[PDB]
Amino acid sequence: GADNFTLLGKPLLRKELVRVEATVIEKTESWPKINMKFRKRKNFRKKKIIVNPQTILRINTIEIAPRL
Amino acid sequence: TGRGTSSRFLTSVLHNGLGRYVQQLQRLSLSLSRDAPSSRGAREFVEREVTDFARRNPGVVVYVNPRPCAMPRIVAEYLNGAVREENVNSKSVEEIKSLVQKLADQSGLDVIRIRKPFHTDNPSIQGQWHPFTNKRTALHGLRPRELR
Amino acid sequence: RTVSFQAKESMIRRLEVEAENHYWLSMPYMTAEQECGHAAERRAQAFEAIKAAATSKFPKHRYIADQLDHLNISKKWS
Amino acid sequence: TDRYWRVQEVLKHAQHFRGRKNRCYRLAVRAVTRAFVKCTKARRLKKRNLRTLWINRITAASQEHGLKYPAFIVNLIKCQVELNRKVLVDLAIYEPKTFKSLAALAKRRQQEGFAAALGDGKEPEGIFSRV
Amino acid sequence: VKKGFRAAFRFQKELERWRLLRCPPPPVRRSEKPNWDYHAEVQAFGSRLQETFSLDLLKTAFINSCYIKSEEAKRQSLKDNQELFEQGLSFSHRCLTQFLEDEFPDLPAEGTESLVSFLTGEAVVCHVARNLAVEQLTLSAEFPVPLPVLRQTFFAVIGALLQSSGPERAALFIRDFLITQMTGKELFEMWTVVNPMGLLVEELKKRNISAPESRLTRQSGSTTALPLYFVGLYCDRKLIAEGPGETVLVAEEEAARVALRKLYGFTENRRPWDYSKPK
Amino acid sequence: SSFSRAPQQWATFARMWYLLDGKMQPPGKLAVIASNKLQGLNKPVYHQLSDCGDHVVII
Amino acid sequence: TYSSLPDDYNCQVDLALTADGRTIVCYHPSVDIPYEHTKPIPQPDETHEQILKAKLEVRKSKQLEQGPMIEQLSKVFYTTKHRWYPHGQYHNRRKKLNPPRDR
Amino acid sequence: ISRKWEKKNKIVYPPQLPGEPRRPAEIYHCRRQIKYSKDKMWYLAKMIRGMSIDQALAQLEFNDKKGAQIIKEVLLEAQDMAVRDHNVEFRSNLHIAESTSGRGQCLKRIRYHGRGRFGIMEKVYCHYFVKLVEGPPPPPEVPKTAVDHAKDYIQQLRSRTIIHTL
RNA sequence: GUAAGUUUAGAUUAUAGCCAAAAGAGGGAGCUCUUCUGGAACGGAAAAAACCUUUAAUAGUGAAUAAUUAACAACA
Repeated sequence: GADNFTLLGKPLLRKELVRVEATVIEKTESWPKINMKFRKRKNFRKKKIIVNPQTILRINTIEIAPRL
Repeated sequence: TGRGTSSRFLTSVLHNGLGRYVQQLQRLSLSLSRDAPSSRGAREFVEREVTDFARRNPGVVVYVNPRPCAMPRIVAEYLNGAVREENVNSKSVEEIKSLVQKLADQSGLDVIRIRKPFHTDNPSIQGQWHPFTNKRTALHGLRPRELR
Repeated sequence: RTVSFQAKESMIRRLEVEAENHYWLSMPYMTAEQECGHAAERRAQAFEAIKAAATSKFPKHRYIADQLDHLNISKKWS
Repeated sequence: TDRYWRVQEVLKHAQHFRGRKNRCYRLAVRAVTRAFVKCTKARRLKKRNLRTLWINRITAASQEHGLKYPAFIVNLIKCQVELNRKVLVDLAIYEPKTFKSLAALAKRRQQEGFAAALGDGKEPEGIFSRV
Repeated sequence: VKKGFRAAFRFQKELERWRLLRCPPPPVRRSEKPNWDYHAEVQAFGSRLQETFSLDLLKTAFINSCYIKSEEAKRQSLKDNQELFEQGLSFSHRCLTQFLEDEFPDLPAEGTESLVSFLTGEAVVCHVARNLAVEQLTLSAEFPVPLPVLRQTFFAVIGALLQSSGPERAALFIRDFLITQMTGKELFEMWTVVNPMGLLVEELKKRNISAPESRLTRQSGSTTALPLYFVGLYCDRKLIAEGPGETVLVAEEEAARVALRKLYGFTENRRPWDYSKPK
Repeated sequence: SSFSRAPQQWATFARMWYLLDGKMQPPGKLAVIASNKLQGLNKPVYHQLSDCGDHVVII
Repeated sequence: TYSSLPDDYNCQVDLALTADGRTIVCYHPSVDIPYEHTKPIPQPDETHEQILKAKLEVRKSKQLEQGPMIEQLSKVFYTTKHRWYPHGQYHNRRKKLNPPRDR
Repeated sequence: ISRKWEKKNKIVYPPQLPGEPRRPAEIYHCRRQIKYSKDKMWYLAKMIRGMSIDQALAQLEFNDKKGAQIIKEVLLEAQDMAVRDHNVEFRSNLHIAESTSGRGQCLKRIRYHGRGRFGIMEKVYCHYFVKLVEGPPPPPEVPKTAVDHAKDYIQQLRSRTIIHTL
């Protein structure tokens, strides 16, 4: 999108028209998530934690050209 | 648990990657014992992999202090002020190497639930919708039912 | 319980799809005679592997290194 | 000799409870487990609820332009547009001018779609209906 | 009496945890605390920034007048950072002003001064330095380091950096680390503008443009306790800027603010500043 | 666009007043429309907890 | 009149397929309200705070009682009286001291 | 048994620096063993909270409960030490900052009955805690007016942040 | 189409359902039995152990779908 105009892919724009670049900032994981399945006599020790990985990206530049 | 736990929004320390990426970890402290089964993996790590990590990352201050110690411990300090301690009790060389690499990649930012995975300082470009949007005007700005 | 219009259409679609299955099953490419023995070689080979795998159970070997490696637990700084 | 820490483990999760439940280990333990299960169950429904919210906002925005929600989605699909519902809400909120242009495309395709139905298929595909 | 030494030791740790929460220790600088090497940290500090610093000059920049007094007081019972401080502050003012002018040539000199002052404010400098661990590397006789002393070192380090790496590297450092702080900062947030209507007219007469005629474009809930008024400034019967407000005065004031941004090319949709340039 | 934060919030969250004529009009159809306007469902950013309902006047 | 939507309220919409046909381009220049369709500023020559104070007038028995005060507050804001009633200490302390704010 | 209330009177502050306001005096007084119910005594404590030394004493003089007489005696003892030991210049310049009662060690006996029944007899004892701050009682709170309520409500509405949005 | 099966030796545990739906027999309602088939949602039928859609369970602010309490006076 631009100030007064926009471009829509069908379903994607040509690679020449648009180039987008970003940078990786951090590699991290997810804060613990609690999983507990339902069962009779649940007990307190039937617990599992999920700490799946994570990563951070920072947008750097968006480039377009008059290649219509 | 979420009701009983805190949360934050997406944020960056000081826009680290805008100009150049800076490593948050600044100082590493290692305690070892000459004779201890718990430190065996750490003992071998110093022999082989400690040098490689230092060469790979020369900007982090590493302190290695072999001493009579019950449980070897690793302390990591970050630029933002975060300090993290990890026990090396009876951990293998491979486990130690992975942990240090993870510590270097991690930032001092708090690890809690993030409400929004997206942060933008200019969410709107064409203007935020308001009720007057798409409302047709009238000649002379006549309000409804105005006889004039 | 009066039947909803949506339910009737769904049942009709299932019947129509099944009708197409009937047609494509109405033209057997190979006759009965051709089918006989066409896969005999493959089936015989497969069973031989099954028999070999099934009858391969036995107790596992023991190695000196396992006993000797335990002594390494006492390694320390020089 | 560590039974105190076992009680503390339950207590830390039950500090925010109210009444004798928060201070009775018999009751606190039961509540802690129920809370954990409730959070686990909420994970599945939370995603579904968010999708419902996105659809509702799109319908309100679409109706303001005079376009029904099913028509907008179908026309966009016919236009080979693969924007997700969450992004569709985002464009309307922060890009009203773009959304109006998007509405025109859906409306224009709808007009061509109506013409195609009236045409009965004899007529060639419309300029905006070309794939 | 429960027997055992491990259990008794465990309770001692429990007591310590409660004691720490009840009575947090007084803050102390990392320099006094053990396992601190100034030389190693400076080398790591320079390497982390990917910048070349003259160790002697950098130490002088970190050295402060207050720090010397403590050493002299201890001595009774060394080069200041003033020279380096002036270079960084003076150079930064020119360089910071240069950044503002290039993007916004139309913006008046007075506005640039407000922007430069805000970007060079003690709080702004203090926030960057503290988050950069500069406080730990700062040499002073008091902890937490006083802000004016901290600000002196920040520009003093810039002066040392200029000698070590030249203006070009420092300018990129300033752009990468200081100009970044203006992201998300609106013009009037960083510049205090009173009487926008008068200022807007003053600019227009300079451009030989007629003063706009205010009109009420839209109104809602006028007689309610939550009224919304939209006021558009019409110049030569042409709307130049419109702003929302709760009262006509507020709406007119808000509309004037929008025009000032447009006059200086500070539109919200304006092209973002570039940190990409390696040159 | 380019408006200040607080005025933009005020305008977006402002409540509107609507007038309805009931002469020879079925209340049920009017009620359905009235519910949409009263609850604030007529806004693109409608939220359950935003208290975005609007005033409806029926004559 | 190629555009299928009115261009008179929000912005002019110009829809155009690209020559290659791989892209759809929308041009949306904003439209300003006509001068003739706007009202002038009030010609006759008061702060909202004064109006708010006047609305909650103190007339009877000097300061009115809590109930009437709530009713007067409720009438102004078209709210129920139940909303205005205070709450006990237990919940008041529970309120988070430092709520996060983003954008 | 714990006697931390007395230790609060043994706290010694560091010497005040020249740039420091004159520290107001704080006096803690308690009676550990009273043959009185804490619950009944609490009623007296709750009412007197925040009142002046003279006003509380005047009310106690005309009170019918036995506990009230004890409270006045406790108040007088605290006042005497305040001037004697805490360098209080004006006796009248005192107010009741805090007043509360606690449970004390009791005695257990069996309650006989004429028809062969028995009951649980208890001799109740209680503790009483009061903290006195030099100076007049703080001014009373002023209830919020309608205008104040409306302003906060508008402020609260503005403070609202959009939930679950981009 | 597919991968288990037979024999030899040692050895126990389980051996009491529930409801739905078919086939019979007592019977004449409904019941009382005998035989075959199926079931144990976090979806749906209003709440719904027994009916319908559903191969296990993992994180994600994605997507296509299944079942799915509703239905549209008479004379030549």
